[PDB]
Amino acid sequence: PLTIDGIADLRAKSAPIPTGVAPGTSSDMFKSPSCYTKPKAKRWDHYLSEESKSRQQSGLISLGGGLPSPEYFPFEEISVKVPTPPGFSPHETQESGAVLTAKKGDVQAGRSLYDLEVALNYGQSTGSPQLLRFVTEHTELIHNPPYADWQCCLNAGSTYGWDTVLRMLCTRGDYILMEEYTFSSAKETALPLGVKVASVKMDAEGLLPESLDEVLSNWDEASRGSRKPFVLYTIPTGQNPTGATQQLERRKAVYKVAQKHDLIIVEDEPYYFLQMQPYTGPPPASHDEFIKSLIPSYLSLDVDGRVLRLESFSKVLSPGSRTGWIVGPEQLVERFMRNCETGAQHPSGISQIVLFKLLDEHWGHSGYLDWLINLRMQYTGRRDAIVNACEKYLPKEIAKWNPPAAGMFHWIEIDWQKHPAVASGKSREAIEEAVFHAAVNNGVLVSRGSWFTAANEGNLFFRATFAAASSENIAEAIARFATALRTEFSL
Amino acid sequence: PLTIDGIADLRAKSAPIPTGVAPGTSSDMFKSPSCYTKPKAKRWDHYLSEESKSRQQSTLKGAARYLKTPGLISLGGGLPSPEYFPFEEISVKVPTPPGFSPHETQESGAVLTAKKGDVQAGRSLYDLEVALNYGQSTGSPQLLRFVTEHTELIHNPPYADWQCCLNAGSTYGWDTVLRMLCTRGDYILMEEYTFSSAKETALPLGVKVASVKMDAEGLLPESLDEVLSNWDEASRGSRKPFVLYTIPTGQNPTGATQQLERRKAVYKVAQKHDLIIVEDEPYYFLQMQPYTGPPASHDEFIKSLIPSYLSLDVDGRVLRLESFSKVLSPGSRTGWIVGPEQLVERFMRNCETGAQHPSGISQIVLFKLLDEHWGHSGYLDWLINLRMQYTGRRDAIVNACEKYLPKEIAKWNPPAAGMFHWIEIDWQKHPIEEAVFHAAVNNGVLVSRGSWFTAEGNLFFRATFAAASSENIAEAIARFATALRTEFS
Ligand SMILES: *Cc1c(COP(=O)(O)O)cnc(C)c1O
Ligand SMILES: *Cc1c(COP(=O)(O)O)cnc(C)c1O
Repeated sequence: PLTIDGIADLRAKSAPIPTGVAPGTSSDMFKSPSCYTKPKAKRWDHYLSEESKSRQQSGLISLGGGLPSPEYFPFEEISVKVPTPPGFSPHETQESGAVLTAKKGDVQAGRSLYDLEVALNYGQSTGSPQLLRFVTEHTELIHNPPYADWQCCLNAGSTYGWDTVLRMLCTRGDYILMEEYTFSSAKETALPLGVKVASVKMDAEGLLPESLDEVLSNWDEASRGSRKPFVLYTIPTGQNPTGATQQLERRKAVYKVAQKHDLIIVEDEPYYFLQMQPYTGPPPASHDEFIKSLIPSYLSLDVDGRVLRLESFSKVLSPGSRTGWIVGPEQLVERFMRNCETGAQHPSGISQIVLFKLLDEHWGHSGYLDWLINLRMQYTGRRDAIVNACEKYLPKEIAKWNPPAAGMFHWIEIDWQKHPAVASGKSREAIEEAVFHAAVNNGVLVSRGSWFTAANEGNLFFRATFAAASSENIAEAIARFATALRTEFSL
Repeated sequence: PLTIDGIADLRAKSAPIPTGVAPGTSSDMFKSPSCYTKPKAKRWDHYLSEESKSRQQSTLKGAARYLKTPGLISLGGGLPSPEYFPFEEISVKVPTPPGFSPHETQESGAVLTAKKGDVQAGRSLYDLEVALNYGQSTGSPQLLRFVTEHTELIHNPPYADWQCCLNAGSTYGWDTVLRMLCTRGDYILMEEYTFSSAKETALPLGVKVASVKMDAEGLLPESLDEVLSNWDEASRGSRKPFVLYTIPTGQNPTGATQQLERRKAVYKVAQKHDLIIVEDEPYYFLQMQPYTGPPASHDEFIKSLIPSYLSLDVDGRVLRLESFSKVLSPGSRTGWIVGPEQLVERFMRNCETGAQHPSGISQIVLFKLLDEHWGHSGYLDWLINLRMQYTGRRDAIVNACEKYLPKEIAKWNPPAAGMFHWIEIDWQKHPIEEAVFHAAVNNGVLVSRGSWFTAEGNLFFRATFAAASSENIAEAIARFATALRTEFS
């Protein structure tokens, strides 16, 4: 297996990076030999949409292509001030931060492997080799996929990733499998395409393998109006919005069912590196130790090559950058890339060169992992504050909650039936709108559990992130919400 | 009508720009009052696809609009605390108004700097804190105001409810209007010779393309009418096409630019057959001075620009695909669409469940250059410069052709706009096209084969004069002339 200490050698022993405009690359330029001793992935021809199968590809002097001259790109230099690994706080970066300059002629001047003229011009649909090498190495270091022909493709984000895998696998009048309570934007992306959602139940630890098996085993084309679904959308770590994180045992169990029913697993994992210690009343010995500490992903267990892993920089570095990637078997990744060519094309070149300078040249794999440890330490303090505030202010007779292990979401259950629903407007939805609107008026924003339902009126929940608000404000916000609850649940 | 000198006062008398994280806006917050006196666009309910009709407002993005009310604390949308973005300052060195050459910007360039806490320090209306966080599908209000103003000045559209929406690019724009206005089985209308990328974006959606004959000035109205009128008796198993894809200026790959008279003839035909006109205009500012063998001011420069389809859009049936690619940087992955509120809202919906918005890092760098430094003046100055650069490059390739290409078998008109030179050769004369491609590559010149661009007749070759040096432009043409002479004896 590839370790941080093996990367300098892998690069020495592998082909040079092409530093000209929009060069052909793949992950295969960057993968370690070990990868090719593993078996090949299963084929998925039968699962490709008619749209997706239809998609196709587009020393001498060239007057051939429509690439403009960098002369008429009016950016000579792009600089960013970034934290130097010791200190990662805004105060520390101001104090001791490093300035990274990307110049035109950087490649001629031997300064950089990513020229601003190249970053400012058109790119390929897989993204720059400069950034794809880091993403590929990162994928190998963290997940180490157990099949030979895995590949990364850079993205305009997981939102675009999900839209374009939905188009790749699904047709008008198909079902896909989601968790009881899922990401609203994921469902929001699926419906307009004619894709229906068959929900599968979950516990405090997330997706239940029994329910998944039960839905797929008990599937009748006639009643549902469509064929057995073969796509599973799931958030394994810090589930949106429950915050439930599957342990290794649940994931192995889920993978078995997917093997039996021949499912493609789409793991959307934005908070994968936000795994914290379990909450208590009130450190990683090495980078190998930190990586070992992370509960393994579906990609890690992906013996069959049936997994698409949606990764993003949004919850790790910046949602603004609109930069992510997909990890999957060559055949599906190749299909995704064609959709990018006639769509988003690639994430912004300025986004790519700023990320590459920080991740590749400055931080490296060490500095990046150092930053994710700090992000783990940060979100831990915030996780404690929201749970401490919840039980010190919230009415325990009306509100119930499990403290979360990973993510930035807190799931609060509300006994909606312990409020005067005997007379007048006895609609669970009515108490919901009331409880939400009563919260803004006492000055707190929360997410309505009903937005996250994949589709039944039982208990009601509220989603409360501990990422959005200043650490000091976390306590004040829950109190404000506690007050709202008491008022609304009163005379 | 809105002019550059009208802008400072439109701003003074308008609402404050929202400097918060992921704020709600629309062009309707930056459009001058004159717009609202004009009539409204026609309704497009009957042209909206099942997919697009079916789309809905993002409940999270919609809930973010709550972040506006002050002293309100958020446990809602998962937009991270700025402390978890490791970019303190982002700086960019760009040219001053007098000199735009890379060498001139090296010597006299300005360094614009975007820092976290700039909006609290009163340095700019765009905080890096905001740029680096999630944004709404329309793009940042700071960048959207500039593009909306720019759209008013240049095109100043003749209907009330026109709107702009920021973009991942014109390629992403075309992807989303095709899904918004087309279903499996339908036809769309494209020029006989057209952008290969535009045709490839449509084929896998099950959309067929109805070709329409061109001349030296582009799309022919009598051919468009003929195709659509003939649809009544000769349907191709599908309903009459209502979408026209058109590149009016420096058309790819012909280089044919429709003049105002030609755009007026086409538009009248688009009224008769109630067509929606999608005008892909990436080379609109690559318009050059006429070929032989100085735009006094901004006010003169805008006079000399051929009016776009949007400028004649009285019905509101025009969707304009704009991009910064051929004027600032293709790498920026930042464009926009202009159209009636109805289709732009549907466009915006799909963006929310798609690309979402152009990179915030792309947006703050474009806004800082365009709004804070150059201004509309500086940008027009830069566009005039661009005009003059491409003029010189157009000259170079045409001069070469007139000096090397054999008139016996080679025919060519000079381009008025864009970066493409379109060469016509008579195949019958030589002792069939594959033999002309490879032969020329044998002399070490590469050109693009016309057959690659079909949506019979004479054979053509597209030669771009955008990138290569004045030296290599001649050389390359000379290498072609000799290869053609060898193939045709
Ligand atoms: C926040 C979030 C996203 C956002 O992805 P981008 O890369 O920012 O487009 C996607 N999926 C889930 C589950 C999220 O929570
Ligand atoms: C170059 C070009 C574009 C540019 O598209 P973006 O995705 O905005 O870069 C669009 N249309 C045509 C016809 C082009 O030639």
